Amino acid sequence: TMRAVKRMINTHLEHKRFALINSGNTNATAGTVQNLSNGIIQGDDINQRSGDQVRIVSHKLHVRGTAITVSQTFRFIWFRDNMNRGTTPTVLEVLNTANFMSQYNPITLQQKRFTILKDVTLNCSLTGESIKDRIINLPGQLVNYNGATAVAASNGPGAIFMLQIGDSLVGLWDSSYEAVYTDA
Amino acid sequence: TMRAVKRMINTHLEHKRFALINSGNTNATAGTVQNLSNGIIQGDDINQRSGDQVRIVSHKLHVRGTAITVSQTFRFIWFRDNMNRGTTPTVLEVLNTANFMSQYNPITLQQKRFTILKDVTLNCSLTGESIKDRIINLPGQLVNYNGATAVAASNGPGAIFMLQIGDSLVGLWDSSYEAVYTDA
Amino acid sequence: TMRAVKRMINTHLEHKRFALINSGNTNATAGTVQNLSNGIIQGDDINQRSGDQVRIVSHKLHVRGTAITVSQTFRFIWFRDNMNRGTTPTVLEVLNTANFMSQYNPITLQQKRFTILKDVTLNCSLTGESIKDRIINLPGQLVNYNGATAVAASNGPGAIFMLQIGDSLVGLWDSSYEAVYTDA
Amino acid sequence: TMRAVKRMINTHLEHKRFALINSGNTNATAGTVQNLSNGIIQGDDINQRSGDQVRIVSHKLHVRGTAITVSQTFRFIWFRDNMNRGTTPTVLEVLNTANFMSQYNPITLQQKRFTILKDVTLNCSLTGESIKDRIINLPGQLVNYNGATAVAASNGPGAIFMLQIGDSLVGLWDSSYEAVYTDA
Amino acid sequence: TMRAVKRMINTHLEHKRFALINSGNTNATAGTVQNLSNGIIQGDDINQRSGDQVRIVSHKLHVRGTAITVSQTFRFIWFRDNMNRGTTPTVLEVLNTANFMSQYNPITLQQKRFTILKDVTLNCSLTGESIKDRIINLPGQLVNYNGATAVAASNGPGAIFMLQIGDSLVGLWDSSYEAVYTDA
Amino acid sequence: TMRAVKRMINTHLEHKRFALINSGNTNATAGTVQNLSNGIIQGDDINQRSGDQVRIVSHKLHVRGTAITVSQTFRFIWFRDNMNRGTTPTVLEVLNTANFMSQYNPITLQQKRFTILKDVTLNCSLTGESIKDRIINLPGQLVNYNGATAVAASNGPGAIFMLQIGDSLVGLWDSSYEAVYTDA
Amino acid sequence: TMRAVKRMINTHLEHKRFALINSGNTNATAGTVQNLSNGIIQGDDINQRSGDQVRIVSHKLHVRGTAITVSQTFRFIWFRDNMNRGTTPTVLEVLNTANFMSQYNPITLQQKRFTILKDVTLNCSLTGESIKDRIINLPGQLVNYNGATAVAASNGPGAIFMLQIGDSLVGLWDSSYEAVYTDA
Amino acid sequence: TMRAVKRMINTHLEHKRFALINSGNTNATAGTVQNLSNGIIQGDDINQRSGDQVRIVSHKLHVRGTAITVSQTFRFIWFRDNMNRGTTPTVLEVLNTANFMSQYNPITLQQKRFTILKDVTLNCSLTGESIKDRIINLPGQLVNYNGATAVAASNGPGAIFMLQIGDSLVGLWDSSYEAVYTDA
Amino acid sequence: TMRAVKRMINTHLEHKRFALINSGNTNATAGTVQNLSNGIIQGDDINQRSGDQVRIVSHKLHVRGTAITVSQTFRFIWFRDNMNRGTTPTVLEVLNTANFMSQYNPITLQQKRFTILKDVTLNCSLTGESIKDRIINLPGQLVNYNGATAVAASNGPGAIFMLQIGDSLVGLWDSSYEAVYTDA
Amino acid sequence: TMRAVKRMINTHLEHKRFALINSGNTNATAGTVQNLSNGIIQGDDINQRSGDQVRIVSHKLHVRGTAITVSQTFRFIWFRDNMNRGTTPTVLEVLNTANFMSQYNPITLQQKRFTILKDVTLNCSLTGESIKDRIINLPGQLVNYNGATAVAASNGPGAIFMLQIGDSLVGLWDSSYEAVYTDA
RNA sequence: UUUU
RNA sequence: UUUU
RNA sequence: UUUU
RNA sequence: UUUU
RNA sequence: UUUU
RNA sequence: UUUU
RNA sequence: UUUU
RNA sequence: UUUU
RNA sequence: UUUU
RNA sequence: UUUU
Repeated sequence: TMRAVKRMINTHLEHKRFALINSGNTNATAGTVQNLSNGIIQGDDINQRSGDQVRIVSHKLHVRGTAITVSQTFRFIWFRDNMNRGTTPTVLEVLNTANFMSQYNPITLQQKRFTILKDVTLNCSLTGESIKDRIINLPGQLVNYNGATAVAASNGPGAIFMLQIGDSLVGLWDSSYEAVYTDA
Repeated sequence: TMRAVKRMINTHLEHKRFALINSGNTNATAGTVQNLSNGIIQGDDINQRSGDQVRIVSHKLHVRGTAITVSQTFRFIWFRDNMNRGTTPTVLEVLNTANFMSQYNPITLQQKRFTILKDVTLNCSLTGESIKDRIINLPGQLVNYNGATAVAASNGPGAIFMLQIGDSLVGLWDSSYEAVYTDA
Repeated sequence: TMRAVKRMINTHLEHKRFALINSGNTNATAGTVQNLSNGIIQGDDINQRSGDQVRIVSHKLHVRGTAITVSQTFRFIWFRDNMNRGTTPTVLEVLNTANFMSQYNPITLQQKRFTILKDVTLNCSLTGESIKDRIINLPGQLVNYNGATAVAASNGPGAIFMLQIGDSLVGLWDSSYEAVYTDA
Repeated sequence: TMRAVKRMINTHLEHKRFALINSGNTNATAGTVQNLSNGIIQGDDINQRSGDQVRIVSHKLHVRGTAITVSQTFRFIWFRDNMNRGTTPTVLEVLNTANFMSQYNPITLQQKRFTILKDVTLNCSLTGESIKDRIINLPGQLVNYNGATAVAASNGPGAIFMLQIGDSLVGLWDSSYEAVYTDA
Repeated sequence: TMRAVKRMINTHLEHKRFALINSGNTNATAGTVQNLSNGIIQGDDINQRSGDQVRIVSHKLHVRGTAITVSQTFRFIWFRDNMNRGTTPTVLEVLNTANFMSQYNPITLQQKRFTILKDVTLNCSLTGESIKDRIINLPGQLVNYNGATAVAASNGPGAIFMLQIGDSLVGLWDSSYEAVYTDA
Repeated sequence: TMRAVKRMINTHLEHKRFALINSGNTNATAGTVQNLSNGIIQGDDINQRSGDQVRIVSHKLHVRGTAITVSQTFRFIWFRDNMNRGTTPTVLEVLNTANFMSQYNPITLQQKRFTILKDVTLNCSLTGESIKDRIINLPGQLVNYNGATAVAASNGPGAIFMLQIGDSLVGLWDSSYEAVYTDA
Repeated sequence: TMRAVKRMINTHLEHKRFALINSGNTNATAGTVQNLSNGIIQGDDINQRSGDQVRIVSHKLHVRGTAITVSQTFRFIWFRDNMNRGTTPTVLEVLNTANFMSQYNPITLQQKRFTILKDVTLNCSLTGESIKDRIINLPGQLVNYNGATAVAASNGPGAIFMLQIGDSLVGLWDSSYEAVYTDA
Repeated sequence: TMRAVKRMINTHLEHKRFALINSGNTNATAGTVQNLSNGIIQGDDINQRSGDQVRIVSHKLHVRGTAITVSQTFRFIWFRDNMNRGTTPTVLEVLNTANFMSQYNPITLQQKRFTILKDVTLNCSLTGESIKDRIINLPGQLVNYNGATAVAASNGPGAIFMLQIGDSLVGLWDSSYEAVYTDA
Repeated sequence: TMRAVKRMINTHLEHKRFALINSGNTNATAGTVQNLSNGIIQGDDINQRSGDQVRIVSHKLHVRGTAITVSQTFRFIWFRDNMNRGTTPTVLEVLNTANFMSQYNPITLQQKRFTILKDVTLNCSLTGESIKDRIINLPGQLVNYNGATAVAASNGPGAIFMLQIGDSLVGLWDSSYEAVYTDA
Repeated sequence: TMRAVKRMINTHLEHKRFALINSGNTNATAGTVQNLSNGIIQGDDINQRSGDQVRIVSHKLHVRGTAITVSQTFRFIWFRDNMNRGTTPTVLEVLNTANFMSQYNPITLQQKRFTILKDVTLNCSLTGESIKDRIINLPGQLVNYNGATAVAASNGPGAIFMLQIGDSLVGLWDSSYEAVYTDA
């Protein structure tokens, strides 16, 4: 009667929820890495956690880019850091070179330091569609923490991040994120 | 091997417990609505909760009425507000009219805004049995909250209440309540 | 051929018996805890014991309340102290608050320090039935002792008690108890 | 499909962990009792707890003795107090007499007030092996608490302790303990 | 074809009948024991017997209490004396102490000297129900006699009695009894 | 696997033993009744008892008669008093008339007040065999007591006795008795 | 359903317990014999007995030796005297010669007068491990007594003893013993 | 025909081998972490590797401690860093506190940052065995690297290390290590 | 029904027993051979024999060594001489060379002149454990004799011996032996 | 009927035997390699061989170390040279470096030039056990020779050796060896 | 078959 | 069924 | 099914 | 039967 | 089939 | 087999 | 299989 | 059939 | 049936 | 199939 137990088990666990929004950021040619799961801190509220582990049932990422001054490209890489030891990964840890066209870092991907959840490229044209967006929903996994508060040192194995990189410094991008998780 | 899993699952979950007492209240001809599950606030103690959900395994209500000056009637309606959005329901939401003999509000019951758990009427006579009481134990259900503290705004879908209404303002009634719940 | 062995085994064991009576006690608003199984002391008579263990086959409690001066309530809680280390439990160990309407202590009940055998409330009215009584018979369990004589220090795991609490200090209550036990 | 459910259930529960160390204590001829599980207090961190119950999946005790001045014996008794009501057990509750060679208290063991997890005796010789140690790992059980903080009054049914007793007051002993537990 | 024979056998045996009434007796604090089956004496009439044995097919007891001067309690214990040697049992043979709240005599009940058929307690209140009654019908058993006439010396193994005891000497009680028996 | 359990149960129960001797008694024409099981009193020794019940596994009676002055007859009736209420039965309770040739009392035997274990008559001749004896061994049954010491009032249901009666007052008889019993 | 009955039978029997300690004894070249089960005397306490038989469920012996002045050997022979008639066995009854290296007495072992439970030899060196100890736990058997008190004359078939013998008179040895037994 | 393929596959792969020795190190009270697999660098020799991955078939660790000046303890923890990002782990990452008696770091073990292969404690006594050693052989797993040379930055997921910590700074310890691995 | 006959046969045969002790012997660098079974001579006692054959059911050897002046080694070789013709074997018959480190004589072992039962080496250190011992129990075989008395000429096929050899002449060794045999 | 043939075949082949002893050698920090099977030369005696092949059925090695001046370590590596071409292997052929803590030579072990039979390390302490020994017995294999006499040039594929290496030059070690072989 |  |  |  |  |  |  |  |  |  |  397997799989039916999975259903019953989850009906006894509270599905806590955490929402985040990050608007009006500039496109970055050298790229940046944004925290997504870090915001769930130790506490008793619906968007907090008990202990240093949570299990994401599902999470959703919404990304948006707006071209300014020149038509440009925005790339967003949603990823899981399977081996985080209390840091916010650098762009070069994920990409071979710090360029929006770069392929993944051969070494970190070989050893599975990261798992790419979604890699999205939005081309925003000032002579066409200057505003573009994408929403992605995916089932989640375990998230471990190394601390209680919303600081880099608290990120742990399973931490969720988003790398943004593009070919201009003038355009603006927005993002929002939601995680539904159990905390038993 | 179903139903056996239900047993095992619960053996791994702490059955927290919350107790409440509300003594020496006056009988109300227009009625009043008392909070029962609201008292379980966010915290780490045995009678508190993590997050905004708990699952009542069982709960018990004890009601008592004492006639004073004149023989009178005390009515106690134990109910669940399946759709609470952060309030303490009014008497008229539950009863068609604000009278101890009234039937339920046709509209709120049709839409199942409330689920009546037990409706008890105690007739206390100053020429007979002037003191009467009733204890009721029932299995519970999920309780959702809209906030962390013991205020009306924190009541949510599944909140438990008790409406008291009678035909005099002089008699005194007492009540106590216990909820055994899991908080995983 | 199980269950048939249970029958045969008991036919070879003497079913000793102990009787107790406790009349004319005042109702207590703060409550009191009375000893029931403590009276079976080490000795060779029919109502005594060899060693520090006996197995209650069945026991019976008779409680009675009589209103005096004012109509009042008498509550009697028959219980087993599963973890007694040589004491007579306090009222607050059993009840959340020292009030006749109180629910059980959340902590001691969660950990199963006590097992409630029967909780009886008698409302005695001087304008109605001023005298009320209740007799309850139940199968018993193992009783461990921590000493040889009838003192608090001899109570042990499985000791049987009765808590009495009410809303007046003037009424009078009576009780009697019988335990049928094996002592092999 | 039993036993497989046990596996799945635990994969959804955070296995919190608590570590403790107690170094440089003097050997005691009258003995002492040390707290082991008491240190897990109410809170939101990885080594804390929600409510008054936790379930130890596994725990480990490390004991060490060093002879000083004279060759001597160190005894360590790892035990569970199945009936703790908010205390640190005394040596005489566990041992018949307060001597390192004593057998267990007949009464408390008969009634199963305690469950002995491991009884270790280390003989440290100043003409041989003056330093000895032992590490023991065992599966755990439920632990109930009677309070929120790290004080004796918070110990409850299932509390874990270690009794140390020897034949000298001069030697030094060290100990450390780890508990892996679920807190759902 | 068993059980069918039981039916046929009884159709060939006369079911004799004996009726008795005992009205206007005072409540007794020290108690009294009344004869019920003793009245069936040797003779040829419908309510008499041949020899020293009869077999009660069924018998019925009706008890009634009326409070006088003060609200009071009436207790009636219907019992069979399995070992009567020509006497009317004393109150202390049946009850541990001569008090209406007393439990049964441990020794006589252990050895099964008596079999309790019904134990009834009626609380009569001068501020409520001052008159109460109870009728009980039960299948009977063999009754042996030690003599021919209606005197104590004629009671024998199986004799039926009723013990009455209360908390006042002023109230009045009434009783009546009927026995349907075969006399083959 | 029945009957095998009977064997195992008894291997766990101590088979206590009691021995008695009664020598040099005169033959009695009116008869006398001697106590046999009464001598087992409350205590902790091998020939004593805990409580008011024992179960005789087996018992043995040895009787002897010696004619003196004239050839004469000695009768010994070994019996169980199934309904003893604290007495030593009289000769007339057992025998129709107080004569060594008498048949049993019709009334007491009809109601099974007594169970005859063995009825022995020894004719001792001064011109032949002047000395005669008989030893009888039989399985036993439950023995109930009404007190702790070796007095008549302690005899209870199941008590064992021996009636002696003859046709002369001059001859001498001796007897001895042994009871093997469990006392669980 | 055998073996299951053994389990059930024992659940109805009190497992009494007796503890003993014997510290600071000198090593003996001619040997000595110590009593272990003799200390359980007739009485009503948890470490006493009813009658002259008990059944040891399990027993444990703890022996310890400490070299003094010279490195030396301590031998401890735990044994059961299957035929004790009220004595403390002599060393020569157990050993062929009174020497710590001796083999068992050929005659007493051939006839099974004794059953060796454990034979332990501890070599304590003043240039190495000067302190050594051994704890042994074993299931027990029936123990018969010849008297009520703790004197040699009370030892009987099944009595438990410990013989100590070594190669010096200066070293010191300690021992402790526990017996868990039924006494039905 | 599974498992047989595993055999055949390995017969086609060269089992390269790497040996290391680290002698004459001082005991460390704050502890140190030594590299074991780091020494396998990129190259074409038998003890080198192609690429950034190797699969250890088996590896062996030999540890040794020698007491100097004072009797002391040496602890060696052989472990795998499952998430290494180019570092030599610190003592505090593995142990809760920097003490030889400390339990593991609760956080890093919860998230499985490390896998303990073997935890060995050697007590070296200057009055007994001053020199002690232990050799351990275990099957291995995948080893990922982050660089080509023997520097900390080259350690990667699966890197093998050994933590040494003790209670003195004077004693000396030695170690050696061998890894047999495939490099296909 | 084989093997069951072996059991029955032996129950009809007396298991005679012989004990021996040999204390305070000096360690021998050239070695010595001691007689073990030779001591069983023709006679009628429990430790003697009828005829020239006995069958050892079981035998036990206890050896002990004590270092004196210098730390040294004691070797004890328990063996059976399968072909003895009336002698005490020489050391060179058993060992290739007369040295405590020597392997067995190639020729005598090839032809199975001897069967080695146990070869024990005890290293006794004056800076550690200066006293060591070993007890060995083994099933036996047939023993043939060539004479009636305890002299070398009486040893025959199957004779049991013990060779002792060491690296010093100063240490002292002790031994004892027991043989349980049938003599039908 | 396989495996049974192996038994029969060997019963027709002489099991020749060779014994060797090598006493009083100094511990070597650079190590040495000793010959074990080389001593079996061409000839007709029981410890010699016909031709250049023998098959070792079983062989045994006995090693011993004695600390002198300083506590020290002795390592003994019993091995088979599967590819010997007429030499006594060097220490560096077997060990990576000439140190007693060294792991095996990666190259020679990879190619299976040697097969390690047993690797033993003995730590001899002048403050504890200064003398230690180990005896190892193992089944053997084919042994090929390259010559007729006991010189290095005669060693061939399968030759047996023992490498000794330690951390001092002062201690003394002894060894002995036996080989049982067929020579058909 | 089960039950005080 | 097997075992001292 | 068996076990303290 | 399976699924959020 | 069972039951007063 | 099912149940707090 | 049954029995003190 | 399984295993370094 | 298997084993030195 | 079972297991941390």
